[PDB]
Amino acid sequence: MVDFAFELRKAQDTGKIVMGARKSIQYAKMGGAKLIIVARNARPDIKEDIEYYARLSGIAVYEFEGTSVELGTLLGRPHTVSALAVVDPGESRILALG
Repeated sequence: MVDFAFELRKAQDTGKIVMGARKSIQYAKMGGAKLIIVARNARPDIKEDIEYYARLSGIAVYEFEGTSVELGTLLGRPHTVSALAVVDPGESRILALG
């Protein structure tokens, strides 16, 4: 089974990810992400924008079952992260979550 925490870190380290609602929304809008991940407690209008732009392009959206605090911590950051976009999965299996 896909280990979310392991594969997400592996994507971050071997691939290319962009972090935050602004950049996630932008990459969804441009059709440049392969997966968008949103924290459970991402602001409603942010989730709804991400879901919309992703739906326009056929990009998978995955809802992480933890808070923006936990998601930030998983990504090595001492701050919240509400959303991220996987641009290049690297050597990871992260896109299987779609």
